[PDB]
Amino acid sequence: PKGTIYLTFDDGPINASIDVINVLNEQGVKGTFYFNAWHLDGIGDENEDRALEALKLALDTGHVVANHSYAHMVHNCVDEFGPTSGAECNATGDHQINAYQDPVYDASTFADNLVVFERYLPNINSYPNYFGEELARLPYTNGWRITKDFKADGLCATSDDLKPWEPGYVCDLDNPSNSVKASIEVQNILANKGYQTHGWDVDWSPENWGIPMPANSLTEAEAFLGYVDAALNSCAPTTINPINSKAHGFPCGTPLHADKVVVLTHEFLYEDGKRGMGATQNLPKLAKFLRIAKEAGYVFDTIDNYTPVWQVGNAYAAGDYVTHSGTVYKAVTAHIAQQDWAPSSTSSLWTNADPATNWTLNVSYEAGDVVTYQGLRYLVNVPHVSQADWTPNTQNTLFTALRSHHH
Ligand SMILES: CC(=O)N[C@H]1[C@H](O[C@H]2[C@H](O)[C@@H](N)[C@H](O)O[C@@H]2CO)O[C@H](CO)[C@@H](O)[C@@H]1O
Ligand code: NA
Ligand SMILES: [Zn+2]
Repeated sequence: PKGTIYLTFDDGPINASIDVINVLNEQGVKGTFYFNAWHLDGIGDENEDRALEALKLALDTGHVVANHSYAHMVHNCVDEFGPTSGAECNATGDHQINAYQDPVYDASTFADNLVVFERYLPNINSYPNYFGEELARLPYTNGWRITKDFKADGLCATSDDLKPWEPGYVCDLDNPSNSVKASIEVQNILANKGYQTHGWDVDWSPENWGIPMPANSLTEAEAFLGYVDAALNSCAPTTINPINSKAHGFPCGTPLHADKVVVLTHEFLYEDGKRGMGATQNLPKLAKFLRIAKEAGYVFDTIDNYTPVWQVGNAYAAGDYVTHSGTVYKAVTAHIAQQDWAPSSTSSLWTNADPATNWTLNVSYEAGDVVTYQGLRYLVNVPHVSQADWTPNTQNTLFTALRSHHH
């Protein structure tokens, strides 16, 4: 194969998710679904009476369910969040304005999302393809938290004033909006809870979200495969338009991203309704795209395999990344994996390479890294691999507390 496509769908579960899933299942393709549980509660202002049926269908036919927050940060679009807020915000179109405010509360709505999933589907954690606690994507934001050395933030994704498609909109990369700054902190909070977050390379979408009837203006399947081709190994998260879709700081050429294209789309574009004739026009586009992409040599996979799962018998070069029991590790030395030598907090073959910033065991720390431990921040003074006896509060040579006189 020439590469791997990760088809990802945002903002379900809604009635239209069932039609999208039915298209995928007809060709055996598995997608990753970034869900918002407010649709299960019936307050997300979509056709969503079949939301629970859509959630069950995704899980029952092998698609990966991931965490997109409870209500897509719409509490930040209105004065008081309630059952009608999704409709109120749809009437203004103001979703991107002040979309992130208090990052601790905003991050907490990812945790709320899981509480609601597990209420509506009590056996959801018996599904191996339920990744709600481990994989996330931030509303509006092409931001990434993959490894300790693979992060990116959408520095123009959300605004304090104008929508990014309005003519007077200005983004200053050196002084981002307060909403952007808050979304960066949200990324960091999730990473410390063990999430990875994934953005996207290409977006099957209207040119910009100010276009009326945005389901009517979707790229044809053949032209869209051309966009996927152009994104392969070209650092598309940094070059994508419009400016609010860019992932600034994305590490071009990073090995984990080689030969991969993450595709974003939204199931609500595949419905005949308020956004246009999306079912009539775009479900055939999606079906055709699956066929022509496979014919061109792409394979489809889900985001849980984007960072490959550690496997007995695999061959790892020094520096290769895996996940093991949901934690990211980096190989210390080239080796062939054996069943009794899995990655761990004490393994000599691996170090923990989670994108988290709390102090953690068995991390390869570099001078200048900042860790949090027992509620205090410390600078790493000298590179080392952390271990249980070298906690920051006990090692003045390795760490300097940001409140110490040694700083
Ligand atoms: C116009 C429209 O359909 N808006 C919906 C909104 O879409 C947002 C996407 O989720 C983001 N990925 C993108 O960056 O910005 C668009 C536009 O705001 O999503 C919300 C939540 O599902 C929905 O309520 C809006 O109708
Ligand atoms: Na994790
Ligand atoms: Zn979304």
